[PDB]
Amino acid sequence: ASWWKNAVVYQVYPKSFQDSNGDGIGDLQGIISRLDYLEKLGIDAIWLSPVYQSPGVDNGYDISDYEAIDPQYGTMADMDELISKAKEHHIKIVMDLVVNHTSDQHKWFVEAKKGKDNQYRDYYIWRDPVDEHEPNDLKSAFSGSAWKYDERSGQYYLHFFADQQPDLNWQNTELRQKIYNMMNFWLDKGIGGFRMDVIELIGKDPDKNIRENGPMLHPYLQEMNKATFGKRDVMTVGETWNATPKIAEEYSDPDRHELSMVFQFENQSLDQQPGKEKWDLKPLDLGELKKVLVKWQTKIDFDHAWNSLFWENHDIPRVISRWGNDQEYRVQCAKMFAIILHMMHGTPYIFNGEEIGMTNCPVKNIDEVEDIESINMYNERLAEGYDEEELIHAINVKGRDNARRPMQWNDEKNAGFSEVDPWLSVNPNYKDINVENALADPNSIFYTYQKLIKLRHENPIVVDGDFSLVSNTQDAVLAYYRILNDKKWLVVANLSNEEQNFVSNDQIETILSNYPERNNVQNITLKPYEAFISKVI
Ligand SMILES: [Ca+2]
Repeated sequence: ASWWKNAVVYQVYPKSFQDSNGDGIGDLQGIISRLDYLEKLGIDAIWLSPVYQSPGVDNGYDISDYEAIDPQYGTMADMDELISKAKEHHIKIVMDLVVNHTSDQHKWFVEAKKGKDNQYRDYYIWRDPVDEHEPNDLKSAFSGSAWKYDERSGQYYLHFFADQQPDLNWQNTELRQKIYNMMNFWLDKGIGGFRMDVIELIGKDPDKNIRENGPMLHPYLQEMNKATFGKRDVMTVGETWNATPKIAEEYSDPDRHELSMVFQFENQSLDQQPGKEKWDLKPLDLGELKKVLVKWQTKIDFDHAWNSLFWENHDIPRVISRWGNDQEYRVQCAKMFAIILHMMHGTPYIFNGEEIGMTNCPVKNIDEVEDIESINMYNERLAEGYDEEELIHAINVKGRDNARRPMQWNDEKNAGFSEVDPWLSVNPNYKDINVENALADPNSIFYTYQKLIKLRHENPIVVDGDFSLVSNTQDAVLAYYRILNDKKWLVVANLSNEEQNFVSNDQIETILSNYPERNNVQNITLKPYEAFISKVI
């Protein structure tokens, strides 16, 4: 069985993980210095967000050199040492592959910008104006048009992200091969695989207003697989915001020779108004969350596909703050989310700080925000006459900076992340929420995660068991079996902050709970966020 089926992946956001040299920015030696901790937790691979040379307009996802380490993280020697040291701790390094677009400071674009007959011109996507305006109405994810005018040539170039992230032309065969060759450079270094940034965009065909899920998407990924990682025994996970369960199978079916799995984001729109943006808020309906969770467990054919499982990453807020309670039920709520996900079918991903229940970090004004996405939304909506208080509130609920606050190691200055002012200020709640405190408390969120990881590593039912929904529970209660041959485990979870009834004729032996353990479930009242795992007898 391929190693990643059994694995738990941990995402490190490098700028915010551990400063080791006093500039307020997390770095590679800092990550190296925390490998003992990650081994204690028991994770098998680190997904490392981008550490390549980058002007930082999108905090590293605007890459100016794919094969150089940005000096704010250290050197290639530091990258090699992390790979080697991590391996000694039984941890593989999964690099973030960002090949839909480059920095506008990438040599290819510096060249292409020179003019229509530059050899690199066709590495990007250039179009004449139409009727003295943009070629079409495609929008950037950071507000405004996806088309940026270039004065010297009189053409627009495409960018689905920042102006400074010009989109690469995947129809260009010379460029595809250079990308493959670059991927092989990294693969040859002994990395455990790639997390593939917005990889669903590479079939884009803007002339036909095609963005995600374009015709050439899967043909390109099959070509890519053959040319690069196809025989390598690495994990590839595509970031696919617009994947359905069927599309996820197309990406992950081993007989299609594409990727290992994909990140799907179906649940993200559950708390926004239909037909609008994530900034247009609406309360989450727990029943809808339940349905989405269940859909991805039951409608994926695991004989011909795989599945990733996550709550958090560098682009989305902390799950306990967003959809749960991060105040007096913080510990129970965090444990509930961990339990219900890690007993699901698929490979789990833990975002740095999730394992201690790090929360959102609210701001009072825009000068406390750094992320281009939030700032650009704020400025456009302010100009359009939206209520400024509600804009701040929208950032507090959906802003990506909530995910990017410095990792909280202890109760020292800046939570032990740095001895100087961090690039982005530490969440004031670090005094009570930090790794040192969590390790000292056996009832902490950290030991729940550690235990869930151990259970997965040591029990095939967690890895390969079928998922079967317990029928006819309340909308706010998610309960399900994992079933492997004659063995059957029951997971019962209250998704809500209020008491819920649960009824079952199963006889059980409890394995793990976030409340005192029960010895039956005949007719019970679940406490807020109460969640537990039981062997069914
Ligand atoms: Ca540093």
